[PDB]
Amino acid sequence: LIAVHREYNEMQTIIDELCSIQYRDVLIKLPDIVNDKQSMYSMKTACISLSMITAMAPDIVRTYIDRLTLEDHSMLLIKCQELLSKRTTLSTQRCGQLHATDIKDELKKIKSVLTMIDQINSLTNEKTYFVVCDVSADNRMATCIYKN
Amino acid sequence: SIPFAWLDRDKVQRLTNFLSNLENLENVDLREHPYVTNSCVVREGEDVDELKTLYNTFILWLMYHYVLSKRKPDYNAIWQDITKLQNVVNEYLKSKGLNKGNFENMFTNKEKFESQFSDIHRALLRLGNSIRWGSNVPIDTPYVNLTAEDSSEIENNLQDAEKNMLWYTVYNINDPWDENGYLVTSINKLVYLGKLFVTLNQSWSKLEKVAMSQIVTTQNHLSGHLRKNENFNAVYSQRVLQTPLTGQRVESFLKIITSDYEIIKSSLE
Amino acid sequence: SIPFAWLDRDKVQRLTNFLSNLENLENVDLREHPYVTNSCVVREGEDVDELKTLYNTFILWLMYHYVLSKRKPDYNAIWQDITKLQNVVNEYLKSKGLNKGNFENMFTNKEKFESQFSDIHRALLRLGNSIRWGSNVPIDTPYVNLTAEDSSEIENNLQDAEKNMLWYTVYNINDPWDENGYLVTSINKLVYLGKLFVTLNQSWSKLEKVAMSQIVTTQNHLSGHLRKNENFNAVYSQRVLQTPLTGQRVESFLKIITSDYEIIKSSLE
Amino acid sequence: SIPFAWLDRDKVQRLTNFLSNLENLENVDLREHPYVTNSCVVREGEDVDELKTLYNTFILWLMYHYVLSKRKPDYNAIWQDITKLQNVVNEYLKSKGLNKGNFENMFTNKEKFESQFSDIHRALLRLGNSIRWGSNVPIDTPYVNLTAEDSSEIENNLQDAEKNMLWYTVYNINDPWDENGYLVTSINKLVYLGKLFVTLNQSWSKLEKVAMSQIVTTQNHLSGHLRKNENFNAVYSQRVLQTPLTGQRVESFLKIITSDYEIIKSSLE
Amino acid sequence: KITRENPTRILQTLYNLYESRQEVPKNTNVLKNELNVEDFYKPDNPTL
Amino acid sequence: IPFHRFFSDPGICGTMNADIQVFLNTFPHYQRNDGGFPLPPPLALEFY
Repeated sequence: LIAVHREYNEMQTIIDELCSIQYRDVLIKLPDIVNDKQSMYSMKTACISLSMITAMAPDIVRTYIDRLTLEDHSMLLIKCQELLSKRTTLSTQRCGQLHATDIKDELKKIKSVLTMIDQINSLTNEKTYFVVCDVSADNRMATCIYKN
Repeated sequence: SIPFAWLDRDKVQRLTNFLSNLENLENVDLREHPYVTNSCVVREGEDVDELKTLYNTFILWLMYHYVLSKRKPDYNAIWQDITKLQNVVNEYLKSKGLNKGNFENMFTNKEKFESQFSDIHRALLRLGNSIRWGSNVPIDTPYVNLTAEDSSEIENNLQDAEKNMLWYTVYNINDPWDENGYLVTSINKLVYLGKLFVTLNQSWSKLEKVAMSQIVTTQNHLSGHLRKNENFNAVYSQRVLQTPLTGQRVESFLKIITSDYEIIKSSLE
Repeated sequence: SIPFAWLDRDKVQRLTNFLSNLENLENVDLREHPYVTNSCVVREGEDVDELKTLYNTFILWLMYHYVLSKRKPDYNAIWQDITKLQNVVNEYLKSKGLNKGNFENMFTNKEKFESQFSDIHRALLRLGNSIRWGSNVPIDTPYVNLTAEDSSEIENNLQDAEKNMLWYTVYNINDPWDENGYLVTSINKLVYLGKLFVTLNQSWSKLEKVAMSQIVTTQNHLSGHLRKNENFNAVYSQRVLQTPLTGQRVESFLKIITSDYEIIKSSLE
Repeated sequence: SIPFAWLDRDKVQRLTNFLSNLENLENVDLREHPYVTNSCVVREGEDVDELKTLYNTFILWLMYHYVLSKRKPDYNAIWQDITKLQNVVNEYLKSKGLNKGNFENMFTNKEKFESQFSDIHRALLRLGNSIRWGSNVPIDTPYVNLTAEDSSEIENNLQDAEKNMLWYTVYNINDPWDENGYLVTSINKLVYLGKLFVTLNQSWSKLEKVAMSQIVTTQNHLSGHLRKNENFNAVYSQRVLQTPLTGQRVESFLKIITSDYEIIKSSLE
Repeated sequence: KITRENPTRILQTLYNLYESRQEVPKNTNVLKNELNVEDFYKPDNPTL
Repeated sequence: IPFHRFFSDPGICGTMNADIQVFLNTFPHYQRNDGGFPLPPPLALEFY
């Protein structure tokens, strides 16, 4: 995400603080430094997909919640108002198009925003391939059991 | 227009300016401004005050109730925000969590019902939960909210509204610096708006009742003084100024009493 | 500063008082005050009328268009209240409860951009909704929102605003007793404010079109009457007073003719 | 009541005017402007002039020092903001902020010399930190780093503080634009406030040392000229005017020299 | 809820709860006597 | 003065006084003669 931004004058130290991780006293530097392009892996659909989600979310939940409040849901309507107007406190001033939407447009918005999720299904979960039961001395190898 | 009586053009211009800038000046009460009444009193003493000031103060109270009824703002705009806050925050918090105060949610549903006086009764008891969430291990605190200068300025604003119902200003207590939580600031909003709404309606009904009681009293005294004469103009003035007056009636009656001022200036001796 | 020293100073004072109290007297139109045009008339009979009346009425209509463009009030203050009522009351009407008029809210915004015939259609489609809410079953009746006495008064107020768009009054529709609800009174407010806004704008465009038509007519007659002479003063007066005008060039043209007033009053034969 | 020697009412009014409005003018150095001593000299050459105006300058410098020590504003109010910046931001950057910042070195550079610190090396180290957070490597700008749109104005503010340390204003950090955020604006505020604190204290100590040096200088020239005569009023004036003074003892001595101006006006030769 | 005052104050403060729109809840005994001689023993009785 | 269990006719009280009359026009079911439509809360002490 932050490799695409320019004009941060702390960009080198902030990439360095991202690349240095530590876990049980073994450091490693994540080799995706300044975009050397050796194998950056470039992850461009992954960041694009995340930001499509975080941009198409508020207006989709807005167009759903602005409808059928007469029924006693009683929890969802209150929660969305709170969650939306805390972060996006000044909600929809200029409005872009001033509430001229198509039902087909809303259809395409929800269909797209749900395609993005089930296609970022890969970075969604991480399965446990092995559950290690014991580890040999000096941490050379370990006997595990196999799952998934 | 602007019929009043045998008063001077100076006094008619004074009453014009007063009933125009009624919404402008503060402490709107005809008892609190006695200069209107001694502008209303008639030149050359009580020999012509003894009937004409009865008629003229009758005209003052009629047009005062008229300009109140014509210039009341609509406080349902602030009760709409009361319904939004009381609905969205209170019921839904006590349903979403802490499912013991549903008896108090039935109480706040009856508070949503238009029983404001009994509703604002036990605003202490529905403030105690806001005290519990603003400060841990719940104590009793003063009834107005957490910030001290905002607490004093709320009371200053409520006294301003109680003096002048016609011109009122909301306080809009919300803050971006929030040591106090969001939901309990919404509770603070609800308490302030509920007090503002009930204060405006109490003071409005108070001055309306006072004006109508003064109108009925001046009718009784003025009919008692007009009783003795049996000329046709005098008994027609009796039958006009004897007609019953309610608040929905007073505006049509002011039109009637203009078209009868055309006679009852000359009908009075 | 202030031409026509050669008229009577009484008549110059008449024109000064007219242009100073144009925003105060009613029926703001130069056509409706023919004693202004009859006080414009030039001495020594028709022989001097035949030239100087065209220049005199020319500067009259130029000053009239100038004081209109200088003294036009702002209408975005009342359109602010229209936008506020349309946004708040309609969204809390529909999205908060019983959402049926999604397409009608689409309509209200798409028409609020720049359409007036559609504002008449919205007046229809909101009178329908007000008759739904005020008496709770749908039926149609034409042009009546509520309150026959205020309905008689609103026509008086709209005639006042149409005659004097410079000096207009907002009526404050609302009722102190609650025989019809807050939302019905808000629809009453929105219908009255929309009719008021389109009345002010169309009366303004009417006056501006009349003023420009009079100025172009006086240009044609004045150039056709000054066509005869071949003096240098005459042809310089032609080349000054022959130039075309817009609504935003009239101020510079008034400044230029004020600066060269001496050579054209010498050019008058 | 305002004790001074044989002067004119205009000179007494002008001295009282200056010592009253000592706060509002710039450049409070009584040495630097010479306009006062020409009022403090009485008249008539040197003959009736040395011994009277020496006492007069004694009273002038003494009451100048009095009104300084009475109208000094507190700088501990800005040192409280220095501790608010120093404690809450920077230590939390190095402890609760993570990533280097040796606790011992940085915390002791903060914590040592709580009172009477005039260290520029601490500011240089914090400039090295803030400049590493910023864009460019050298230390050309000791305050705002990365911009100079306010640098000449903060120079002007520190010079105006040097001129009138009795009346000082803290400038401000422009909130919408900043290169880094809360951190670099806190560091720039800490540098500017530490410089303002040490500048105002050094200017105050400079002026107080000046006033005490001038008073101790004039006591000797007063005493050597009063030493010769042997009258009792003379030797009592010698003892009163040879009482030793400190800047913390000067206020009671001003009261004493009023109550003895009752006598020592006549004691002079 | 019960409330007691002195008869001096109640004769001058009598009409307050009629000017206000407060509605007094049902007492237990008036809730009880509206039921019938057989409906009383049924568990729908809120006063068994 | 409606004070007792008996002697408390709403049809009499709301026809002397207007404040009971608007109290009964908003809550018509306290116009009943049968039970206790509410006395002033200092007077309506039913168990006592």
